[PDB]
Amino acid sequence: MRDPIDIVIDGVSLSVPMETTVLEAAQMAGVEIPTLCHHPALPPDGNCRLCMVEILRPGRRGELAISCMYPIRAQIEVNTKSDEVIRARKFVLKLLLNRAPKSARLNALANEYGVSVESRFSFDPDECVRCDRCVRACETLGPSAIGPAWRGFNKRIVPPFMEPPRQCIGCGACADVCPTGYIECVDEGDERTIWDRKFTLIRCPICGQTYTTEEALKFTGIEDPDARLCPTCRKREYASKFRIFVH
Amino acid sequence: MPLFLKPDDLRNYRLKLKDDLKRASLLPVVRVCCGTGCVSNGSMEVLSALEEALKGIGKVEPVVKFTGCHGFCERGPIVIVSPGEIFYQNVKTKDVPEIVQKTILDGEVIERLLYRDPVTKKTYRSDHEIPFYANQQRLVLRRSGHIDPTSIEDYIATDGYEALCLAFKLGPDEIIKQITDSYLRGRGGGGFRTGYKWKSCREVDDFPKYVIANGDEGDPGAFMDRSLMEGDPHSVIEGMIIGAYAIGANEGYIYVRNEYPLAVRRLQIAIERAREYGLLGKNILGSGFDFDIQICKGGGAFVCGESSALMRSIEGYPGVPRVKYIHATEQGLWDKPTVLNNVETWANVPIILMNGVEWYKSLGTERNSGTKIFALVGKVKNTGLVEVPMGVTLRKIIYEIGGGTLKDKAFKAVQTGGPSGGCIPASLLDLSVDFDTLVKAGSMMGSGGMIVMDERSCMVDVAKYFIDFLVEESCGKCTPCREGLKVLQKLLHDLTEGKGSLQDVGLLEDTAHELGKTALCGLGKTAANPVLSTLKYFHEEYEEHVEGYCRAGVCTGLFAAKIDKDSCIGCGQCARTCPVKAISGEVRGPHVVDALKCIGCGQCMDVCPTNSIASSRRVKNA
Amino acid sequence: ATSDVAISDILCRYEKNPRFLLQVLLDVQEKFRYLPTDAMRSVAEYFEIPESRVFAVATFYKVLSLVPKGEKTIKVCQGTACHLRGGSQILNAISERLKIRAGETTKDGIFTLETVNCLGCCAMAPVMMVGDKVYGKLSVADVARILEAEKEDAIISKA
Amino acid sequence: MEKVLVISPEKCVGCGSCELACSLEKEGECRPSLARVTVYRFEAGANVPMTCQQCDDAPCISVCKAGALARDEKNVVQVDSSKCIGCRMCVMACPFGNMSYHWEQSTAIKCDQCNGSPYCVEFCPTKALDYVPADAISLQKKKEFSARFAKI
Ligand SMILES: NC(=O)C1=CN([C@@H]2O[C@H](COP(=O)(O)OP(=O)(O)OC[C@H]3O[C@@H](n4cnc5c(N)ncnc54)[C@H](O)[C@@H]3O)[C@@H](O)[C@H]2O)C=CC1
Ligand SMILES: Cc1cc2nc3c(=O)[nH]c(=O)nc-3n(C[C@H](O)[C@H](O)[C@H](O)COP(=O)(O)O)c2cc1C
Ligand code: SF4
Ligand code: SF4
Ligand code: SF4
Ligand code: SF4
Ligand code: SF4
Ligand code: SF4
Ligand code: SF4
Ligand code: SF4
Ligand code: SF4
Ligand code: FES
Ligand code: FES
Ligand code: FES
Ligand SMILES: [Zn+2]
Repeated sequence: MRDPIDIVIDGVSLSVPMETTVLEAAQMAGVEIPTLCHHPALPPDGNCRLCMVEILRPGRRGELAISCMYPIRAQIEVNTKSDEVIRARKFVLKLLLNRAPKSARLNALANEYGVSVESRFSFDPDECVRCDRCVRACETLGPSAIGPAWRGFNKRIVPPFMEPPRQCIGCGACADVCPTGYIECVDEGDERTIWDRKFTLIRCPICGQTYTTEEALKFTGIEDPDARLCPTCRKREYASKFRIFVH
Repeated sequence: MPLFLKPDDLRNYRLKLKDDLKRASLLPVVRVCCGTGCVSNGSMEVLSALEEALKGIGKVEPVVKFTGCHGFCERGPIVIVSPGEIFYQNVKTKDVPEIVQKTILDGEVIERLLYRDPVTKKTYRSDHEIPFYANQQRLVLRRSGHIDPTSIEDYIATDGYEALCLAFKLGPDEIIKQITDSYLRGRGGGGFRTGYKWKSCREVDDFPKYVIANGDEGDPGAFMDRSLMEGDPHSVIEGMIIGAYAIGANEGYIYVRNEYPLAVRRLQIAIERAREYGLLGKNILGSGFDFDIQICKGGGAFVCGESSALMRSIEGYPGVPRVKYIHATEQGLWDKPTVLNNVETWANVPIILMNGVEWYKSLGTERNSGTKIFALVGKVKNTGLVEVPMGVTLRKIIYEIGGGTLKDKAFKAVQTGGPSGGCIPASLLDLSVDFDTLVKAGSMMGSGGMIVMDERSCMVDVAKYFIDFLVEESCGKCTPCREGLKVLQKLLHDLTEGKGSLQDVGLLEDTAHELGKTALCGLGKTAANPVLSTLKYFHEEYEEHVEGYCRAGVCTGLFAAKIDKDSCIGCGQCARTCPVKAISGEVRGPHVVDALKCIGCGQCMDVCPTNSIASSRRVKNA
Repeated sequence: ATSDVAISDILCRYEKNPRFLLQVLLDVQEKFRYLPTDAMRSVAEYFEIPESRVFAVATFYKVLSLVPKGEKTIKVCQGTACHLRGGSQILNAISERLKIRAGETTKDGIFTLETVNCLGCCAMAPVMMVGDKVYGKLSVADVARILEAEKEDAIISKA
Repeated sequence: MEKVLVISPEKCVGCGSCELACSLEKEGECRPSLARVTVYRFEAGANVPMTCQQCDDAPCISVCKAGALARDEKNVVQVDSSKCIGCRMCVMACPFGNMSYHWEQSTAIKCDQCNGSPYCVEFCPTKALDYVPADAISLQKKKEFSARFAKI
């Protein structure tokens, strides 16, 4: 444990520990900073460049840094509502919104920051902001099925070799971790289609309900036949084993 | 193979090599430039022809060998005959028997094969008297063009690996102390002090440690690092051994491109020669310091030159830069301490430890010592490798060394640093070319390639070209570089097609400024420098392109040619060039172009010998 | 059958170290002129690395292609010097003569038009490389001779 | 653990107030399906409540790879809802079905003892759910049964 450092965010003094990001300091100090790519469960990447803040150092001018990753090791003053910060956020928001105009998250952010879609600067709007959230979620889960497959403006998150992924599991965490809702995970009856691959779902024998696929349960290595029961059915079946004695 | 167990063995073998060189001084050695620029110009054929021709001459045939880049790439195939130490230019297969019979055998120097100054009309027998060469201080490239890069005997006989023997006596602390006191700043464009990097890698106790040589040359139009790695890889190997013994590293990597087969093959050959001789491997020179060099060869990618991307590319990942607040000297390759310097930075280390710190600091300006290699290309009369001390004015490099612009068109700008740098107009030609001064002007020393623009180079089109290159070379990780580059490309494609406006120029400057301060790695942050430099120094061209006129005659359809009726010689090459035949002139006399009939494409303007045709504003009235 | 033997030879040359992924992919590119799905799957299995990482490495570099190139690859330099000398006109001339675009193979499967950042021959600019032969100081007219000569020689050389 | 949740199914009357209290505390509304305790009513009036008992060797923790499941200082398995990516592996791994998934909030949900103030215990009318120190987990039931011999 190192000595905590005292820093000032928008005129608010606070002692934060060593090796703590600016975003964490703002979160514990009640300050709100917009983020798109950062996920607290995934190894940070700093892609979207939307959580820009001004870092003012003793004798040094304010510079833009990403709050989601910039650590607090010295005495600095952070400004989140500066004109330069607002201009940078407007620029990044314009780019992201032109990339994904139908997104609710980006439209909400634009309404917050007064940004409108431009028809001249909308090249290939495909509802993907390349935040890499899905790739990192897949990597942390254990199956590294999906991954980026190009560089530049043509960058895309695809299954390997542009075919139904051979290492996908069907959990659907990549679709859950997606700001723009570009990934779709549709379930019809006992079928789950994600990344244009069909996964068979599991139905509990006394309920007909579904919460996971066969591939996911095989991946987790849970050989208990109760794992195929839905949580309510499994809970009821276990609770039936308790012979309550009314006398 | 001689395995030098002790430094005394290396010194004695070098003594024997020098002794043989003294006895071989009379031998007519012929060396052929086999660098990339001259191999592409057809010098391998001359090498083979000379090898065949020298066969059957006396009891001992004259020696023939190949070298690296000699420096004057505009001269094409260069063969240097040692019998008279004669510089030969534009050597073809037809000239091989004549060169042999007259120069090597008869001693007759071929007058027509010597270099002629186009300015003063003087023939130069040797290379040292060439004005292009006379105004240079070739220190890092001293062996290039004079040794066989694959022969470690040539390197050893030229005081090679002796600075390693000195370093083994100095000790790791003294080597780093001498490096910092030499003010050696990184030659990879960043300009960071090499001594601080080595010291901050020695301070951290996490082991193992690595040294890397960034042989990637991502800058388009730049080849000095590749020409160094091809002229003499041993000056890089020795640097990687000194910098490893100083910091304690036991493994070394040279990161190059698979697109450089000559550099890769010569570096691998040099390594294979070193391991045979004991300079690489185990117990080097009886010092108990084991060090071995490998060669990671990647594909062609501009971003892979970036340190954080280079580490990932070496590790076996796509070369995508990553945001890190801990320097590579603490968590670099596989999160181990790692010193990454480009091949020219490593090549200066043997010079520093061989010629001394005080001598090294005597070159250049204050805080910017030593020399720098420039890949002077573009519209210059003289193209090739230029090595000059720091503080040399740009006017020297472009006029005294470069000779001026092609033909006689007026100098307009000089792009320094490539896509990560900015253009400098003709007004600022007295600036020193050291690290700080070019930064002050808004440009950047960068890689080292200097691109010269003349009146036939539109600065709007130059900025559009750089933006297109950075669009196609972006890694796409972060929003600014991925998308704002596309926005800048759209704005610049509007301006070059006549579909622009002043608000477009204002949005262009704003977008460039916001892209600079918001990108992730160095590609995006400096991607706005060409646009900002062209806007700052050449805003009149942007306004004219807004109005629909291109004064340089590059953007098609935005101009109408005007044939001079005084300086036109009536050659008619423009008339035979016009796709629409919109040129009507007197036979063997002045020509006239119809403004309405002409569309504007620039085909005629580049072929006029008198340069009497230039752009004129279109007549939008009718 | 023989294709798998070639893949096995290339894989057995290098160690089971994932840092050799790109070099193995370059050897496969030189063996097959492109990157197949089967060979890349064998490369992914050999290094015990996920397929998506191999695909990202394969498609990150413009040298590696997912569809076969022609017998001879035409590399037209797009460096700063060549562009300043008129490399855009050379690229447009080759594109229009072959009725293709940059990074696109012709219908006959002989020519693969490619653009290279630099070749080190900026003195002789604009410069073009067909196969391993470098042509420089070339205008639009010189393109017509070079392309058809190289095609008629390519069909002879292969058969 | 300082204190533990103790279930006595013999005392349960099946009113379901535990589910309503848990849902009111957690989701802000009376929604028994999102309660962390479920009461199951069988034949002959045999109602038994079931909730997470904070297993000392928890399969749910052993199966999670996002790091969203961890034991706090009070020996309670806690879900970090910000770290949950929705793989639902903890849902399969729990052998009793005490781990559910809140699809609207996109997080795994399990009993957390309300960080020391259980509402189900507070609003249970029959003490079928109780909050006792761990060092006396079964003393009360044992004393209640032993009192049947003292009345003799
Ligand atoms: N072909 C070429 O040589 C090209 C070079 N460049 C140049 O690259 C430069 C950008 O370099 P970057 O690595 O992005 O940044 P930088 O200039 O801040 O750092 C340069 C080098 O210094 C090292 N370094 C910096 N501070 C250090 C410290 N305190 N301790 C240890 N090592 C330290 C970095 O790790 C890196 O190896 C630009 O100036 C640009 O002109 C860009 C394009 C092409
Ligand atoms: C996009 C980009 C491309 C780069 N390309 C190269 C390169 O080709 N060669 C090089 O030596 N440095 C290149 N660099 C600079 C490296 O980040 C780093 O400074 C270099 O590997 C070591 O520089 P040094 O020799 O000054 O220590 C590049 C940087 C960026 C951001
Ligand atoms: S698919 Fe969704 S999560 Fe993945 S990169 Fe695109 S926007 Fe981000
Ligand atoms: S559903 Fe498939 S691709 Fe998505 S995170 Fe799960 S395993 Fe990965
Ligand atoms: S600035 Fe460009 S090259 Fe650098 S990380 Fe961002 S997208 Fe990639
Ligand atoms: S090319 Fe020049 S000199 Fe020749 S006819 Fe045309 S304008 Fe006159
Ligand atoms: S610009 Fe083009 S159309 Fe006009 S005169 Fe010259 S060659 Fe002819
Ligand atoms: S509140 Fe108590 S008595 Fe009522 S159902 Fe829940 S556990 Fe049973
Ligand atoms: S959720 Fe299930 S497995 Fe995990 S501690 Fe609770 S009862 Fe045990
Ligand atoms: S659903 Fe959430 S808490 Fe459960 S295992 Fe997955 S990430 Fe962990
Ligand atoms: S202790 Fe709290 S979270 Fe657990 S079941 Fe009771 S009310 Fe719900
Ligand atoms: S949230 Fe920090 S850069 Fe995206
Ligand atoms: S390549 Fe031969 S002089 Fe430069
Ligand atoms: S610019 Fe074309 S070879 Fe270098
Ligand atoms: Zn069920």
